[PDB]
Amino acid sequence: QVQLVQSGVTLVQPGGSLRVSCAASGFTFSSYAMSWVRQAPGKGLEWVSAISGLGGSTYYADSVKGRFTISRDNSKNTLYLQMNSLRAEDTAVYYCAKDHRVWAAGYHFDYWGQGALVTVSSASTKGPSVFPLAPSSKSTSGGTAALGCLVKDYFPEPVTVSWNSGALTSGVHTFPAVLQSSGLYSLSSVVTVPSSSLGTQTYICNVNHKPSNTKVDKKVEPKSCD
Amino acid sequence: DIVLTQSPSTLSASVGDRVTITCRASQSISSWLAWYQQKPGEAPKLLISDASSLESGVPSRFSGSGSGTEFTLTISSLQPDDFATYYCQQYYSSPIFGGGTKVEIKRTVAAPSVFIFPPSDEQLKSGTASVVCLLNNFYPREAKVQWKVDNALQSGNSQESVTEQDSKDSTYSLSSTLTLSKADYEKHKVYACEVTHQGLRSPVTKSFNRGEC
Ligand SMILES: [Cl-]
Ligand SMILES: [Cl-]
Ligand SMILES: [Cl-]
Ligand SMILES: [Cl-]
Ligand SMILES: [Cl-]
Ligand SMILES: [Cl-]
Repeated sequence: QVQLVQSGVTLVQPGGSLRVSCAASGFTFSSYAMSWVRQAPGKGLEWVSAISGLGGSTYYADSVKGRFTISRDNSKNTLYLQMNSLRAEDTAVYYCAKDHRVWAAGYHFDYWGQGALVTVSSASTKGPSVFPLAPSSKSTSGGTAALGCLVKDYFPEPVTVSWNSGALTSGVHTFPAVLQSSGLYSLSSVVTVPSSSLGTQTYICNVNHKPSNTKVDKKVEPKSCD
Repeated sequence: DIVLTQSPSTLSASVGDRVTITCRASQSISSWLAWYQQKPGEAPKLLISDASSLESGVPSRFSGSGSGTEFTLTISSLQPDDFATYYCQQYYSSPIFGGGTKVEIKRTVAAPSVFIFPPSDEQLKSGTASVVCLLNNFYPREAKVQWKVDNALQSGNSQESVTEQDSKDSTYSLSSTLTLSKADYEKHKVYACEVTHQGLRSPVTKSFNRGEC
């Protein structure tokens, strides 16, 4: 019955402004202080700000003090977070969190919202490059060979990677993306196959990046190397 | 303001183990500490409040103890549903979280299979050279990957990515990607990936010669 309902993925430019919200129900909203807690990609939980039940007192982490404003509407049970002067390092999931107890002090959270990803970046939508990672003597360990596709320079996430339109799945590894210094993402998807049948089996990686309506089919062929 | 430190940062446990996670505060917080559990793609879940008060619906398996600057979350006998990250959080002053402790699936040592990929000619036509070194199906996570070009140790021109533990075999896979410009890639001959892992009797080096590859 206690629900905290949040917004969705949003893109903003560094220096930009964004207002994130959380609609609450199933409890006396005005009695509870509320917080925003963020999580940067692959990082731990970071408390951002809090606001008392009535809104007379607001608290902020030093990292956001003069840039973020917490507020609430106790008429329509809504929590807000105005984020001005945004920076790349504010890229994170933002969760609304209701205090466990009605007390004035001791902010710890019994219910959480599903989170809202806020991405701060001066990058434009771009489809990936798809290069083959060719099997060879140097990517062969006895009876097994490795091959793959390097899915590079794309923005924003996600990108999906299938092999042989879904027919190939055992031994597949699509690595998590890494953000490059350029502000574009890159990942590689690899697969282990029998090296004995490299000259006979065909391997195609099917790369799809919905933001830029990109759907690439790249045949991965062997190279002598040695 | 109040720094919370968790030890260990990663806890390799097997099902049925008695698991202990400690939280150390920079100053006394009396007993105003909470513990949360978080799995990937999910919001945290409150387990314990006021250092030892177990949240409703939380299994009896989980228990909390401590006060002042030392607190401990204990799981009596680990279950499959307990592999996750656990965070401590103080609320004596403005709230702060600890860094988190990942409870991960312990399995037996598995040496990595090392593979190396030269840059394709198509990428070289675009002006960039990406050299990919794959360490496949290994355990534990700890591994050292060094890039050498004409026996010159490289630093800061490669970034790595690791998969989450495999559903079937609980192993990890890792990719190390060295990136250069094509102009710079063409100035060197030998490209080597040296892998140091506790499952390998000695370091494995996968290398190629630019020209032959
Ligand atoms: Cl109040
Ligand atoms: Cl007030
Ligand atoms: Cl550790
Ligand atoms: Cl997470
Ligand atoms: Cl239990
Ligand atoms: Cl924090």
